[PDB]
Amino acid sequence: GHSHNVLKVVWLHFASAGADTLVKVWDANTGETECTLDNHEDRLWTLAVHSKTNILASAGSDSKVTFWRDTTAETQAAAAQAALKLVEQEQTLENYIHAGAYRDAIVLALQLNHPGRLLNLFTNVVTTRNPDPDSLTGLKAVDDVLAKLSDEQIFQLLLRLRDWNTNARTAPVAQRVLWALFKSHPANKLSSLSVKGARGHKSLNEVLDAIKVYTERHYKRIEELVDESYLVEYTLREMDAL
Amino acid sequence: DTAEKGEVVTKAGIPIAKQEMSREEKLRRRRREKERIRKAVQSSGAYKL
Amino acid sequence: YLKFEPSKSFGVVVSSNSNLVWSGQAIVAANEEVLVWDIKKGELLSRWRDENCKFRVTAIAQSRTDPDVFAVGYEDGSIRLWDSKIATSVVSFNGHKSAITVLAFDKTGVRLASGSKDTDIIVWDLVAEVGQYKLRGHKDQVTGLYFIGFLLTTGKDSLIKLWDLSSRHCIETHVAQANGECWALGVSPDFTGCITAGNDGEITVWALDALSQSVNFLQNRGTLHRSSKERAAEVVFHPLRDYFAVHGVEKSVEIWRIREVSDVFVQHVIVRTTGKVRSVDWALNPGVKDLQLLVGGTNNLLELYNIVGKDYNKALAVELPGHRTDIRSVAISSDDKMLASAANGSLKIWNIKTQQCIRTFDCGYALCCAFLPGDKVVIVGTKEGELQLYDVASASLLETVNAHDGHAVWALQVHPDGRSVVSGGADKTAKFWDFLVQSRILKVSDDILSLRFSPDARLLAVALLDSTVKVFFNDTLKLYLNLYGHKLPVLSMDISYDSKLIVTSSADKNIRIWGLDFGDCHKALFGHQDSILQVAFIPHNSDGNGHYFFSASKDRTIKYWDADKFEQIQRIDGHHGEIWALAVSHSGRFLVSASHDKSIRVWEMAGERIAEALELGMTDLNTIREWEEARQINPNIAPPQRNPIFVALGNIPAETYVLNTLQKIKPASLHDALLVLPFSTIPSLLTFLNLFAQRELNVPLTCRILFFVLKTHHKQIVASRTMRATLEKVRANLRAALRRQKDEMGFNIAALKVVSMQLRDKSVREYVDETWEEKVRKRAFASLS
Amino acid sequence: IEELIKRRILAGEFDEVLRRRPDMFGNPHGVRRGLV
RNA sequence: GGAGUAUGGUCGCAAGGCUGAAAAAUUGACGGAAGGGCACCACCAGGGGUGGAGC
RNA sequence: CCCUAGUAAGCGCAAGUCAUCAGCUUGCGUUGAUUACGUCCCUGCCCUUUGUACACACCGCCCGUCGCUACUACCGAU
Repeated sequence: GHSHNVLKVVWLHFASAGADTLVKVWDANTGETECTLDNHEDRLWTLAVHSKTNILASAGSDSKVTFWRDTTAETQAAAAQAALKLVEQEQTLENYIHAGAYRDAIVLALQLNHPGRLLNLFTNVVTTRNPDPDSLTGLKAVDDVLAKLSDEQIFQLLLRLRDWNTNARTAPVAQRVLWALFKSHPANKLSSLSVKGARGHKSLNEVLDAIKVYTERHYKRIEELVDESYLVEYTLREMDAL
Repeated sequence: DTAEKGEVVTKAGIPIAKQEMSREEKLRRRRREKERIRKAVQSSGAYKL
Repeated sequence: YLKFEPSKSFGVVVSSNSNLVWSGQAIVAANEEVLVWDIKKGELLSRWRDENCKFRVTAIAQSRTDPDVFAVGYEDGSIRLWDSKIATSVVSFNGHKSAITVLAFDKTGVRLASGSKDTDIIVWDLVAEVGQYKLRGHKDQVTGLYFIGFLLTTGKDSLIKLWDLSSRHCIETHVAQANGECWALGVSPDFTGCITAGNDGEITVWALDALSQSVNFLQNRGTLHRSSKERAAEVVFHPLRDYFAVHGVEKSVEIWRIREVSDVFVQHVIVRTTGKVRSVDWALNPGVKDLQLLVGGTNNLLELYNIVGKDYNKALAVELPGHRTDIRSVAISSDDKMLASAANGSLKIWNIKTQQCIRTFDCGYALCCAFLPGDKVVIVGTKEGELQLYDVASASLLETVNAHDGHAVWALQVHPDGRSVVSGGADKTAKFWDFLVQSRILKVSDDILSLRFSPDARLLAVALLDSTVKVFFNDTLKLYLNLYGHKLPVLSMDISYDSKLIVTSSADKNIRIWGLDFGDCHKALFGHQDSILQVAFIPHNSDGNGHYFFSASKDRTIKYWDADKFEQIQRIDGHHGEIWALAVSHSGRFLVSASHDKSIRVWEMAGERIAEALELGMTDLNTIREWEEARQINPNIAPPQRNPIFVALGNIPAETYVLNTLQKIKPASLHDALLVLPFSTIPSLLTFLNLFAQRELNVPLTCRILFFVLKTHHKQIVASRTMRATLEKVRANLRAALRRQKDEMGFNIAALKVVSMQLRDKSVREYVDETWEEKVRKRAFASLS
Repeated sequence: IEELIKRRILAGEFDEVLRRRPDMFGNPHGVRRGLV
């Protein structure tokens, strides 16, 4: 796997430098490469090691000496506690779904970033069968969280709203929560919306263009439906004549 | 080709994530994709004992 | 054409499967039968054995508030309920897919929770005999169950799941081990705490208390660690005192006491046992001041230890009715009354008629045993190279001879006259012992795996490691012929009573039949799924069947063959491990078969569809409006009592039901079905369209079938009278729904125009220079002609 | 004849004329006439 | 004499038996339910044979 | 068992074409209807649930029993 001479092999607590300026670590019983390291200039000559912990000191024909420390235990602890927090909050999401607390369910679904349950929560909250009359989406608490959404959550919600707006079956629930989003936030915020994940097809111009053109199609459909729906007034006028 | 990393898109055009998808729906989606793909000298002791 | 049947089975106390129960009886699991011993006297009380089942039993549970009923969980996924009064199975439960592994009972004993290796836990009613429901969590197998109602379980994905039972979904989960597996569960009897034993030897400790808000029931109060770092098999709590026992599959059982969590729990004692313990269990005897810890080992034994609460003594043990490791050879008497079984570590000889052991010797390893005629003395060739000689009637060791140096005696055959024995070893030689004095040796090319004589003592046959057989003459050892054609080395052989046939069992999964004049293979017959260990002829042709032979293989099967017509006449199942040895009687009426099981055995319309759904919804609407009037009169108990189809579909509204039955049909079939619908069915459809437009859902579908209804019946509507009322209702509701949806989408498109213009104004340009050439989607659109 | 049929079916070689594309001359790659 | 094409001989290899007749697969094996299309080997409406005697 | 328009059915006249056919074959004219010409309900057969084109417009993750592969830990002999 090397590209030049190796010139130094050091035991851990293995590592090998190269003359191809890369120093790579792996393990013996497995026998395949674990990691590679690319700090230096032209060459690399020698490796020292801390004798207590695992700290590598690499130096070469270049004058810089680089000191590396192991972080595998720390990132394993971080991944462990991340999976702990993930299973805990996924279960509290399932709990809120089962209890019917649509508000904290929607907050936790926007936090957990997976939307197949978020769409079901939105269809439920726009069809609750007992809506508050002043509320935008039926629930004042869901109105409150859609008013108090942050910029990254607004942009991620818009990036899900174009996908829900594609489907003509979820088009009413996407249009209603988009109506709540526009009535909650002013135009200057949604125009100056700056989120680090805006590159290529998911930037703000193309997202708002997709949402706009699919909403144009849905609006044309509902306008044809209203114009055809005056037939019921015609039939009631005929029965009033008789 | 234009979906997210964790999520899949269905035939309906709706993003559903692999994490929130259950085991039964994972098995059924694997079966539907597979349906579309189908449409297209040792020792004496070691011997005896 | 007489077949064979299982008649006897013995040589076994507790198997390596789990879950010992105490009742002063010990109830343990042999392979397919659950058998109950006295610990005081070694005679077993009873065996529970079912003729319909063959699969092995691997979970036992005692019902609380009623002993003499027990729940056993087998390997195929079935559960049986036995009685200790009468040894029958009252009820059987076939619910799971594979391998019941953990049982649990309710406090009242009316409800039974069984968790499998196919990861389903199913709870069972015991007065209606119906599978109640099926709780579904758990990435992989459930290793702990308990009834707290509430259920508390833990699985091999290192998750504790706290389930509800009134609403059959999980209330809590927690993850016990971060990167390992939670392996055992132990609950305090007062439900104050639960300790879960994980893969590293770490014992996590949890406290229990006794939906829209943050529910918190299980709390990780701390971690403990034991002494041995093995996968911990069980954690068992004392039902009365303040102790528990933690054990993995090893030779130590660690009893800790209940007084940081390290201050709360201290190791009381560590008990060493002679063998690897599979399942510990608790026992409290009436009238003693002690702790009767009943361990049941993998090495085929029960031990009752006394632990003094505020050291261990090997108080009681059951080892006489079973070999302790693994039977490698059997050899049954010339009078066929008793047999000898030779195992690693031991010799135990048994009576057939009583199936109870009579004599016991200790040897190092026991490859091959055979007694000498008169059945006074027995011969054992061992792994270390030697040949030991014992005797039955005085039960002693006579002689020992270093036959080969350190090379295992793989074959021992007594002469049919009875004056000599031959030992073929893992060295190249094979030696002859006349009685014992060495008479003649035979040096040959490779290691001799198996040799046998002829029933008329005329020719000998060795079977090498070179995948070949050498048949020699008995008087002078000249090569009569050699048999070839085996891909893998020959494990065994048996030749016929008149020496006109040889069967030769190899490791290439077949047996060969040779004719022994010219040594032509009669027919190579591939008959087993694994490497066939041993073969044996029945010696007497007094019954007219002397050319039949048995063959036992690593795929847990014996097969009864006929060499004259070259046909398998029977397949003998019933062994749950790789069957190492077998022998037939000299009369040939029964045979013994000794396995890896450690159990030696003895064998003797679309429109009509939417119309009927409309009528169902109409009756539901009438019942709901009557129930509204009743609950408006008084808040008394009034049940709506709707249809079982609705309470089975899950108490959905009639609107949702009729919407789904309108949604299911494809649009052309929807056109035809609404055309076929009659005018008696039209007004119910019009009320449900009013209901859809009121509680707005599928407004395009609602308007589509509404305008189809009006256009295909326009004259009849303007001639009828009640359509005026319901059509006025549907007009108001549909116009409100359409205006609401249209105004929302108009606000959306206007806002998108505004924010798009503002974003263009943000995007336009910063610099100004001479080149405004810096200031569009494009699609490809191929077309063939 | 029956064994000949079984051999052809198993090591399947059939002498049926196969459906060729009508525009193999002008469109030899067989591109699809939609979004590209 | 060169280049081809044939025809029949001659020679060499092929032409030495651990032997004794009756797999592939991330692409595979089998189904079910729903919805279509077609059929005088289907329904529907009729017609006509054969089948009874003799050759 | 067969049959839906110059079809069923009647009638004669002629030929005898390297295979078949005189115990018949194949042509050729003449007279010429009834009843279906719908539906997949029965019996079946084929096919969709992947592809093969883009606008309108419509639909909206079909279902089961196993295999194979990768990883994870388990069981027990050598």
